[PDB]
Amino acid sequence: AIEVKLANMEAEINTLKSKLELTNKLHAFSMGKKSGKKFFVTNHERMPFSKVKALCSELRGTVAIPRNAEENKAIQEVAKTSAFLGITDEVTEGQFMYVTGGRLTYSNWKKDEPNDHGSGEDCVTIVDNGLWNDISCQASHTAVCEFPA
Amino acid sequence: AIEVKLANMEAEINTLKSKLELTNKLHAFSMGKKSGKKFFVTNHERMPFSKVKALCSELRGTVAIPRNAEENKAIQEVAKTSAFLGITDEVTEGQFMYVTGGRLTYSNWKKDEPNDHGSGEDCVTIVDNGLWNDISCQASHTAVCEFPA
Amino acid sequence: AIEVKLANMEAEINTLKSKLELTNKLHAFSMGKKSGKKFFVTNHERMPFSKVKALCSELRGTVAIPRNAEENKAIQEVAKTSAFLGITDEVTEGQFMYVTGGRLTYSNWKKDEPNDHGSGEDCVTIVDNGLWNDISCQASHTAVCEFPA
Ligand SMILES: [Ho]
Ligand SMILES: [Ho]
Ligand SMILES: [Ho]
Repeated sequence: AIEVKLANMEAEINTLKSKLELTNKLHAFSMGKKSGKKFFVTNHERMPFSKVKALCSELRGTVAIPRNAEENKAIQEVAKTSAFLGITDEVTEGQFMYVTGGRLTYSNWKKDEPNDHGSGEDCVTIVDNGLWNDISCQASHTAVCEFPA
Repeated sequence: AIEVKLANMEAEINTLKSKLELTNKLHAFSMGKKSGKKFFVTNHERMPFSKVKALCSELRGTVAIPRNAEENKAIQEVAKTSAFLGITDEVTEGQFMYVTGGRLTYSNWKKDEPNDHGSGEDCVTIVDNGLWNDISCQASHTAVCEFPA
Repeated sequence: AIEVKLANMEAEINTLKSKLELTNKLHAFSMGKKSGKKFFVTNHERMPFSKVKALCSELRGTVAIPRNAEENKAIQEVAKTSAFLGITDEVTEGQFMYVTGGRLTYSNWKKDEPNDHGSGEDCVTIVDNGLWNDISCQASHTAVCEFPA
């Protein structure tokens, strides 16, 4: 009778775990997650970069960062407007790094990797046409978070 | 007479430097360091991840991190029980990084790189069988430090 | 008359932008910047590493770091004396990392990558002959900053 309940409750807990796993899978699917690929989500709210970082962190994802043409288009389609990307040149001007670390392996600048020569535009936004431009991290742009494949 | 002592004391200092260098070499050998390879050491104490990091840092090493099968086995043999590895997904859930930076180049997960979907298991322990599993950084596991080749 | 001034002032602002762009280009040229390559600059002042980092950061550059023989020689020629490089082993003894992150891809040590075994020499200086040696970050050496290609 003692271990009986513990057994029923343990199995009970397992069924809840299974239900939640499905809920998460279906949610991701509904959010447009492509099989075996990272996906992007937005609440369409515009805010300063620091807030975007905090929000994506709270959701256990990270600020969206395109690493190839496919992802650049995907983020573009989700944002629908100017949105911050997870890259900055806050530390070394003209040398953008992912917020999670490292030099860019892919980019889509309007021209070349931008050195602002002192004006302080250290964040990056992707515009309606998919191109990237440096901008002030204090400006308010659309928050787009990414989640793992 | 003036430079005479300075000369004798300087040479004296050099002999001590040489003795200590040998002491360090012999110690490493006794600790199981393989020729030209990094080595792992433990005091068999179990503690939270933050404490393991602080301790390995104090010893001027770092938390053990396997980068290939050989090292995974080596750490396993030294720990003899569950031990923390120098990798976490504290920052980006499901995307483990070395505490010293960078994405994993080698792993030995029970299944796939674990996304805890919110339960907060952001550290990693290697178990008796060599497999890796995410776990709470607050849990107490064996402290294993690594030193350079 | 209303938009007339705004137009003249906007164009006015554009001419100033163009003038400043040329000033910056000519300055870089005069500072010895080679076509399409990063360049190094110094004020010949000797100071602790923390101050060098702060100063290069204020100039929106970063502490000089040679990534190949060419750059090693270039920095050497600019410094003319012992100077700090943008690399340290403050975190993991014997494993030097760029201050901007990552393991070394090029080095020119007097011998091998130095493990100080506890004496705390965690910074790096390039000497008159181009060779590298670990040294105390508290010592005062020549400040050399680098700017992007
Ligand atoms: Ho920037
Ligand atoms: Ho995690
Ligand atoms: Ho060091």
